Amino acid sequence: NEVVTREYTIHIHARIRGIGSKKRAPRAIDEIKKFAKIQMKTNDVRVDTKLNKFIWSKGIKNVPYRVRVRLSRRRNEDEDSAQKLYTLCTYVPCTNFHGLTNVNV
RNA sequence: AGGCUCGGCUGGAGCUUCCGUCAGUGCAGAUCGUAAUGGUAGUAGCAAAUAUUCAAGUUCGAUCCUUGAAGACUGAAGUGG
Repeated sequence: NEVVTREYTIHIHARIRGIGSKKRAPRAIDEIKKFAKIQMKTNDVRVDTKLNKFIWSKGIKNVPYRVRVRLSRRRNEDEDSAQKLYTLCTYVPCTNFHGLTNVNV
């Protein structure tokens, strides 16, 4: 119940509406982290470098409108950490977003 | 009245009455000299030169140090040698 994996679609276009040109990709990263916090209920969120690469794939201002991510809540191997769980976000290549919904994995 | 005496506390080595006489002898000011300190005030402000992000390392501690990946800039009359 605590170690789980789900596939989500994030409407980055809606999330970063109105953000300045030189902050759109850095803001999209933060919005992905916020989405992971809200949906997976973990304060510790890590973004995979390939997801970062995709978000930055078209420069700093022309962020992709949608992204298909896989949020995986897992146990924090470090027993010294304040919290026992953390969520890792990974990039799921996707070309057609029509009809896709939140999916358990 | 100028000022003075005593009490209490601090301090640790000098001070004092009266008689003459002497003076570098009394401060609120001089945009006074010098030293220190306020309100202003946690205020004005820290806005030129396009721009940073992700993961990790080290550390008590990382936006800023180091490694890798990405994205940009100088653009050879350069932000190079």
